[PDB]
Amino acid sequence: AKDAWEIPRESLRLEVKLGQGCFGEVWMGTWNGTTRVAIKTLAQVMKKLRHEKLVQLYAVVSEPIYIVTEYMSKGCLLDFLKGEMGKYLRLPQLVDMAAQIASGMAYVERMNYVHRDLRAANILVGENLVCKVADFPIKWTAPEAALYGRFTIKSDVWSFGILLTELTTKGRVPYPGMVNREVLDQVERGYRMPCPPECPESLHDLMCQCWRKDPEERPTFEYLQAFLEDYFTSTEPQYQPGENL
Ligand SMILES: */C(=C\C(=O)Nc1ccc2ncnc(Nc3cccc(Br)c3)c2c1)CN(C)C
Repeated sequence: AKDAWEIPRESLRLEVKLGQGCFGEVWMGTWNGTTRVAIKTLAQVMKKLRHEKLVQLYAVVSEPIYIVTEYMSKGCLLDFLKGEMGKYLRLPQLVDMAAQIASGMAYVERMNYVHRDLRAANILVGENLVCKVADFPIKWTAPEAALYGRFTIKSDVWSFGILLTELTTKGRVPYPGMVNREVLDQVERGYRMPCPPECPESLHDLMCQCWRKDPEERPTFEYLQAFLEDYFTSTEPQYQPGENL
């Protein structure tokens, strides 16, 4: 027995793939004739969480199950960072993107939820470089969580630390040249990725706070949000552009 989020699949006109997908595809489409949407083919969580910086549920169906959402016209952030449009992104654009993800996650945090898979592949980009957390392999995963399954908001904070290296390197894979075993052994031994090229020390220190061994010493998303929003006045007021950041 359905709820009010439910729709008939007859209301959905699928168009383009985006797309597959381990558990299933992602399509661009139309809903009720007027409305451009995205449709994940093969949500309970997505019903209860409503925020500006989180991908917005529109509707759901049932086999074949559809999840219908607000459409993000610029695609996933990984691909945006890797692609044509940025080679020209600089630190102020990338820190503001960071601020927005932090804002969505400060919300997740306030609501006592956990994401579990926070990384640039799971951030979606829309018009005006708006970024939204979507879609609630260990290079992004906090040690206590990759090993003992201890997933909390503080393991999300760690992941956000890694997303920050994706931002500053235009979407390069973390721990370059290291296989998941070598990452896991080295991180346990207290290794952390070094300060990326041109990346200010104050931003890399922030990364290091997110990668504290002890989950409870990692900052909150609320602090992250506030630090990143205020960055260019309070932290780096003498920032000058460089070759890449
Ligand atoms: C980039 C992958 C990608 O996800 N493309 C993509 C573009 C636009 C878009 N808009 C809205 N929603 C999604 N995903 C979605 C649909 C339904 C439920 C959820 Br939760 C999320 C969407 C996806 C390719 N790269 C390899 C990651």
